Amino acid sequence: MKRVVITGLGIVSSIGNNQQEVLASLREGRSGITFSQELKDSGMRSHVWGNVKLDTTGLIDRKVVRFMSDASIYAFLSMEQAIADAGLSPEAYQNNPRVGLIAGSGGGSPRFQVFGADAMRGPRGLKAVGPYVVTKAMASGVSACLATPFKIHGVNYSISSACATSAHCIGNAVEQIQLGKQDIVFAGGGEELCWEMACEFDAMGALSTKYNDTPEKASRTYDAHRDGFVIAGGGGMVVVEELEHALARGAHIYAEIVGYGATSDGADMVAPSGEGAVRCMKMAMHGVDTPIDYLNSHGTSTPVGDVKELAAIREVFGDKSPAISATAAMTGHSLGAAGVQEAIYSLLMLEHGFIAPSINIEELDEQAAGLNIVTETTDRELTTVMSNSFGFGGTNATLVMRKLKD
Amino acid sequence: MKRVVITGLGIVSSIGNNQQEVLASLREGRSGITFSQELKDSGMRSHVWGNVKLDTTGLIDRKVVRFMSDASIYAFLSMEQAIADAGLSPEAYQNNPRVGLIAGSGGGSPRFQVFGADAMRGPRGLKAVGPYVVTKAMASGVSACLATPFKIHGVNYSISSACATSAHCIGNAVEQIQLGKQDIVFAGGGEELCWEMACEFDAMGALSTKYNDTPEKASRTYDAHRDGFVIAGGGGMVVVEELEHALARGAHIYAEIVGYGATSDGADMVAPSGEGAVRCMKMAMHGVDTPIDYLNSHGTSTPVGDVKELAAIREVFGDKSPAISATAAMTGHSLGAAGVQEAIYSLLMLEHGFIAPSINIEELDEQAAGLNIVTETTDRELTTVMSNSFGFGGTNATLVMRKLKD
Ligand SMILES: [N+]
Ligand SMILES: [N+]
Ligand SMILES: [N+]
Ligand SMILES: [N+]
Repeated sequence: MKRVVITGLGIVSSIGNNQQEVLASLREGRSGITFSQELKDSGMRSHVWGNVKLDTTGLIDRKVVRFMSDASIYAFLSMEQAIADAGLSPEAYQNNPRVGLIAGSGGGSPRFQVFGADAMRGPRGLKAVGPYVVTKAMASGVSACLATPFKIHGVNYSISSACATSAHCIGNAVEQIQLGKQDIVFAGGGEELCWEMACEFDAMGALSTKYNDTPEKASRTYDAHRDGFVIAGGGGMVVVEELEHALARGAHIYAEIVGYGATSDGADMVAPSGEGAVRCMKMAMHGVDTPIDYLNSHGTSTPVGDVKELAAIREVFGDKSPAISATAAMTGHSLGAAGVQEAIYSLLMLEHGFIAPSINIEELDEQAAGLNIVTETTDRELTTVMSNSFGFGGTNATLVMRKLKD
Repeated sequence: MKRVVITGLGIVSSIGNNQQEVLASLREGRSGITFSQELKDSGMRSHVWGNVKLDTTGLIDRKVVRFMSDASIYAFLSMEQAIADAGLSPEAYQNNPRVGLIAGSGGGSPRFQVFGADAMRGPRGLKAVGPYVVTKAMASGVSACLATPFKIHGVNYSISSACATSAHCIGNAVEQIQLGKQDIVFAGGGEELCWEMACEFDAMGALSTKYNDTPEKASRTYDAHRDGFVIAGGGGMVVVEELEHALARGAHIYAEIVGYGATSDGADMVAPSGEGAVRCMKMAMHGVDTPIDYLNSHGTSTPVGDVKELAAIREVFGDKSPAISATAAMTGHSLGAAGVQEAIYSLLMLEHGFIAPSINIEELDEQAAGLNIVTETTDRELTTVMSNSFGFGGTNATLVMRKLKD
């Protein structure tokens, strides 16, 4: 079938408002986690988050941003970055049936959903709600709010799969190109950061709560003292393009997507079975004649999750396990945006030949023994990288990206 | 070039809790719209809805339903029906990497998102929120809550595209089969019915508000006095299966999915451009050399939307316009669940050889002149049918289904 490559990327995360800032943070093992007064004031036990340090005010046209929630804003900014980074101009991607958009969020916008209900319950009712809540709270807000202003004419929808959301978006974009339906598909997602949504995760005890005094140490994937993930927000977008089309326009190709796995655990609702992850990684590795040099694990810094994935990794690679690092230890877990952001971190590592450190590992978990977990920025000529994304509902996504040629 | 067919269906809608009840309602032109005290008490102007007339209490295992919102409950029930209808035993679809599930909702669960925020702000805080809000509120709730209990091992995620949601789910399922990645994919969706979400639509003036005294006459697609859609809830699921696989096990085949269109308007956020719909239908008709005998329009009973779609239909078919009826006049518009429910209504019309009436047209809109809008149940041997689904954000989906031979 058609070969697919990534020709542009854009990102707004807790560790950088663009790929340059993100690159700098990854190289330095810099944490994007900070103390959140908002989370504390809400009554939560987790008082830390990976927030986007960016004043979005005036960055998007008033008539466009009025329909957007933060997830959409983050994705929109990421898309603007990816478009420029891909070297694409309106005449090329706008009003083009061959150019699509597949991007979503894990929870749409709890903030505006609550805003709507709060306003409605007030004395002004519908007048207080306003006519822009649907597009903001809508589960497809991210795709709707981007496809419209960017004049996308091809595929247009969101894929939702919790923590695997943007990973499946990328995989689905790849499929659209392999099916010969699209030449370019902007894929990714965004996730707002708010107590409205964060309290739901805290309520199930999934968030870190023992390190509120030392925010940068809260997310500690593989550390024996980890106690939950640190919620994060942000966006990411990559330009997925058919190989010949990219070469024809002399695009800059970060890597080719040579593998995409999407499986289901069909077991536990909020806990990984590991079995699903094994099949997912194997599916993404099928046909890949090159070994995985680096693996950006899901590793959100959870007691059971972290180890379950490592067990799956050991089962897939055996004694030939690749270098592993969980960027979440630095960035936190951006839920729906995690897939594309982590795919981007992996692409930056592949592009700049280095492995980002898995920080805050003061005491490696006993179940992370015979594995190569990189805890220090290491320069290395990577060729093939893998990124795993596992969300609630036992949904798994794995992407394998490899350098093209020369 | 794998061929894809529908071998089972399940539905929970305002006009029936199974395909038999729905069949009867369709043939009788029975309205599923009722007065809603809940909507009225919330302060809304629209006091009518297409509610699911069923008490789901006890229909789902306690340990399973605890993670579900109404959208998931409706989809789950629909899936049970679809599995039984397809004659699939547990050992035939469970723990099978070749069996997937793609189902979503338009807004996840505004009710539980609001519940979480409300509980969190109360005297109990996190204790009142509970550990089940995430799976209920997340956008992928429908796929997550079904893939897990049904032991799905293949693809598992939700497609979100507002009112086109479940249509894109079906189309994506078709693609998975065409890609040879799955043999069977359960596709569909669900949508809860609540003021929390409904008030958002009312706040933008999208809902009918002039017929609260006569609920069954509120939804009146193509009527000159239509004033907005009537919100509805419910679920639907279809068993999308590779042709050879279905034939091998002697499954009952409703129809082959011979066309699937998915496009984007790249124009207005809450209004259809018509141009996108034209491309969507044309895309779904590629290679389909049989005429469309019946077209189930999106037709939600909105002033602009109703005629915008009719114009697109005229552009696509010209002087060969098919018989048209908007089932939404009877059922109301179930947002994310509309795609699959309407595909199911179309499949029932195809299976039973009749065209459901487009009711409540007391005065046909002047822009509908020269069209074959069916206003009375008509027995007819249909062979190829088309169903359109358009959502906010300019997202379009079209499905074309055709009866297989003998
Ligand atoms: N992650
Ligand atoms: N990852
Ligand atoms: N509809
Ligand atoms: N439809």
